[PDB]
Amino acid sequence: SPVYDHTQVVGLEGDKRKIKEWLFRSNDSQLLIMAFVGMGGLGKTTIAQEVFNDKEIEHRFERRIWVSVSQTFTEEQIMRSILRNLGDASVGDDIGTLLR
Amino acid sequence: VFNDKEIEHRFERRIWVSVSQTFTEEQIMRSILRNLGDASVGDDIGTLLR
Amino acid sequence: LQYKKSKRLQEINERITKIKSQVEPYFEFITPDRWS
Ligand SMILES: Nc1ncnc2c1ncn2[C@H]1C[C@H](O)[C@@H](COP(=O)(O)OP(=O)(O)OP(=O)(O)O)O1
Repeated sequence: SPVYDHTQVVGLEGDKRKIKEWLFRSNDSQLLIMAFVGMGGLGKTTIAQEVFNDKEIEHRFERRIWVSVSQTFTEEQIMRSILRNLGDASVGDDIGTLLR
Repeated sequence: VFNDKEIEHRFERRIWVSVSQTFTEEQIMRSILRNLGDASVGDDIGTLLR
Repeated sequence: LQYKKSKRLQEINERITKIKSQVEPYFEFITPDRWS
């Protein structure tokens, strides 16, 4: 989840800076996709949480969306979690309506 | 304690949560939501802390 | 004679029963879409 503490987060200002200047170049592509690749327990979720709980990013993006995917998952729960993060009601519903 | 009156003037939103031997995380989360005043919405965990 | 055919029946019956008997405990051990 995007809820963390930002007091124990030992300095990530360089990585945060670089990823923020990557996100300011969003319009220069059609759909900017980025990857945080590393081994287990290295900082990937926390560097993402440190990124999009900043304020410049929150002014930039209207609808920021967190999605948890795991080992065990299914497609429609990912879809309706995106719907919940957007603001749609959690409606018992099927998959072809969700993308529409 | 928290059915006294001085405490009820002090705290805006007092919350009881039952945890037991058998429990799970998301039911604790949505019970906190119910005690707050949010609707009991069928929902997943990452939205609940937000 | 019926002798050769009876022993053929014996061998194939015993192989079937043996395969059942040694497969069955593995099933005893464990228990267990497209859109547009
Ligand atoms: N810079 C940091 N300062 C303080 N704590 C940190 C820092 N980076 C990571 N942590 C802590 C947060 C968590 O308690 C723990 C695991 O990190 P986390 O980001 O959740 O893992 P990860 O995203 O690298 O991999 P995974 O999600 O696969 O476990 O490390």
